[PDB]
Amino acid sequence: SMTDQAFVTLTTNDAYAKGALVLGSSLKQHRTTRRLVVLATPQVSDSMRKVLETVFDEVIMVDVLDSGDSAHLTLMKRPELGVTLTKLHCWSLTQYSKCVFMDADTLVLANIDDLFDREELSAAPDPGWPDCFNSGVFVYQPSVETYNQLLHLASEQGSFDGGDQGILNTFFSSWATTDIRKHLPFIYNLSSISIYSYLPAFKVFGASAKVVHFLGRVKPWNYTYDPKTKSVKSEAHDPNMTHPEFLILWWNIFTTNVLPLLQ
Amino acid sequence: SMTDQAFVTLTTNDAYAKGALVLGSSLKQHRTTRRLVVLATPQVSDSMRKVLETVFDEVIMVDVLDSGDSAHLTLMKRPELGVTLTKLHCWSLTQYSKCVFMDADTLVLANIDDLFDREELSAAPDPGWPDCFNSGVFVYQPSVETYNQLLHLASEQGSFDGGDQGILNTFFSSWATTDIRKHLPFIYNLSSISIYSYLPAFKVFGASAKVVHFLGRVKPWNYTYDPKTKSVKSEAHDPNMTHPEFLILWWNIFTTNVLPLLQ
Ligand SMILES: *[C@H]1O[C@H](CO)[C@@H](O[C@H]2O[C@H](CO)[C@@H](O[C@H]3O[C@H](CO)[C@@H](O[C@H]4O[C@H](CO)[C@@H](O)[C@H](O)[C@H]4O)[C@H](O)[C@H]3O)[C@H](O)[C@H]2O)[C@H](O)[C@H]1O
Ligand SMILES: *[C@H]1O[C@H](CO)[C@@H](O[C@H]2O[C@H](CO)[C@@H](O[C@H]3O[C@H](CO)[C@@H](O[C@H]4O[C@H](CO)[C@@H](O)[C@H](O)[C@H]4O)[C@H](O)[C@H]3O)[C@H](O)[C@H]2O)[C@H](O)[C@H]1O
Ligand SMILES: O=c1ccn([C@@H]2O[C@H](COP(=O)(O)OP(=O)(O)O)[C@@H](O)[C@H]2O)c(=O)[nH]1
Ligand SMILES: O=c1ccn([C@@H]2O[C@H](COP(=O)(O)OP(=O)(O)O)[C@@H](O)[C@H]2O)c(=O)[nH]1
Ligand SMILES: [Mn+2]
Ligand SMILES: [Mn+2]
Repeated sequence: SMTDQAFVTLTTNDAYAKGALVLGSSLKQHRTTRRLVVLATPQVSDSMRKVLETVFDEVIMVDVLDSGDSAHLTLMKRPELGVTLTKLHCWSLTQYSKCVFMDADTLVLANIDDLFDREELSAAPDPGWPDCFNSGVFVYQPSVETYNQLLHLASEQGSFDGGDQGILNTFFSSWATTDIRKHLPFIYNLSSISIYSYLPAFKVFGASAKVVHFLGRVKPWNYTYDPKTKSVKSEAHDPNMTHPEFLILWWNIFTTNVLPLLQ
Repeated sequence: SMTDQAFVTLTTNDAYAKGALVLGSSLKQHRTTRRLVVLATPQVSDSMRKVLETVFDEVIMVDVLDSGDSAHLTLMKRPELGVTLTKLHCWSLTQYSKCVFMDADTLVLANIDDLFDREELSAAPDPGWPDCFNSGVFVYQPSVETYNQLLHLASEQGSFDGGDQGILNTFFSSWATTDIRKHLPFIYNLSSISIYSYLPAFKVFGASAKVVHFLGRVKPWNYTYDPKTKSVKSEAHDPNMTHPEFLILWWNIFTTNVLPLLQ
């Protein structure tokens, strides 16, 4: 139990808000004892903000922070991710002593309140460059000092990837080489890249997954789902469908717990 | 150092021998002070063994160890990797107190003799599942005990991937959670996936690469190289041509340093 600790997510629009709602629903499903917070920006509709208030204990309105870094963003073919600097506001939440930030395209599969035993900055490795942590799940300590240091670093130097992950890795640069306890097990941030790349590892380690991360351009809410049979249509060359269990769980939670609040 | 430590590689045939020759040449180029050893099996031709003897300090003939694990191997679409259990013979080399095993599809870009400061088992994370180490570059201590333990585990339980990496990760299972000094920086084993997946990270960290690993089915020696222009032909869908400088370096060393030894 912890009144002064929270899970925190971010949505800048109504599309990612569907993700945030499924994430928050999943944290409730697995009996979290912590608070649930969502950072939301003005593009989130008034009606959607009210729906977010049913799942989250706090809906906190913040300003969009945008890197404007088209060079690095287009490099990744993710031109829309400049607005992920808005994550930095999570450090302003000094009403909490410790928080876990989770991307709105994540989904909880088991209680993960034991993340609160960790200290800032604890994160899992990124499969794309595993000496960087993935910033979709991380344990941090709100601080007006750290907040301002990060804003300043972002303003002066920007981010090596145009989003929050580059700047967070640069700021928390000791991660790869210092304090193995700050390496969250990969099962706390299992990104589908690893769901499909080294299938033997998934086969032996994947059932222990605590959090799945639907990293990449096509998000769960972009699929066509049939609730009668519980199937999605898959583009003839779609990776996420290696182990579609996770996407179907996303859609079952959305269909049962969230969609009826929206339409 | 001089006499009692070694880099060790493996080739079961004359194709991967071209890899071992380029690797060994690269280790000499960057002025290693350690011994160079290659494990070779009977499929390696007599003429190729003689060429290997011009680059390596010793060619050690060993028996092929084959998992026969079609199920796990076909699952990775690498049905030929059952013979990678032959790597386990590296622990039999008790003429050395400490060694670095390197896959025959690796290439050294800088002196990496400081690896001998590390202790068994030190290895870099695997991008496919980064709580596993990649077994293409690892620091180990030869031991008749460890050798026999590994052979026995392979005989009785096999490997989760049908190759050496699964069994090595299973045996050395503390790697992800214990002793951060046994995490080699990813620059000591910079593999394919990561050269093309998270391009911004390569752009800021890739210049520091010490070892490139041509992981995957298409090996450098399977490309068609034109020495006049210094280009390769690529199949229109080849991700590893995003940053082709490593492949061309491989071919430059092959063409300039290895080819004269094959006369
Ligand atoms: C298999 O599927 C995937 C998705 O189509 C493909 O993977 C490629 O595309 C991903 C980008 O969509 C790459 O992931 C890298 O880049 C991401 C950002 O674009 C990283 O995401 C992280 O960083 C952002 C921005 O700073 C943060 O806001 C996020 O919270 C955080 O997750 C990701 O870590 C990084 O690895 C991937 O490398 C590409 O390979 C692949 O092509 C398909 O075959
Ligand atoms: C981009 O190209 C890459 C090629 O690198 C594609 O990657 C896929 O295919 C790889 C295998 O060819 C996958 O790598 C995984 O499996 C390898 C074995 O097949 C692993 O290699 C390691 O294990 C072997 C066997 O035990 C050892 O002998 C080796 O020394 C060791 O390197 C590798 O670690 C593991 O990640 C990759 O994950 C696949 O995604 C990719 O599809 C293209 O898009
Ligand atoms: O237009 C956007 C893009 C991103 N996000 C937030 O930023 C996070 C990181 O982006 P995303 O998960 O798309 O990046 P990926 O993990 O695919 O690299 C999302 O999960 C959301 O919380 C957002 O609110 N609006
Ligand atoms: O037919 C083979 C296949 C593999 N190897 C050896 O085993 C290593 C691992 O195989 P590979 O590098 O092809 O696996 P990858 O790194 O691509 O997954 C090689 O580098 C070689 O040293 C070999 O000698 N003969
Ligand atoms: Mn994400
Ligand atoms: Mn290899």
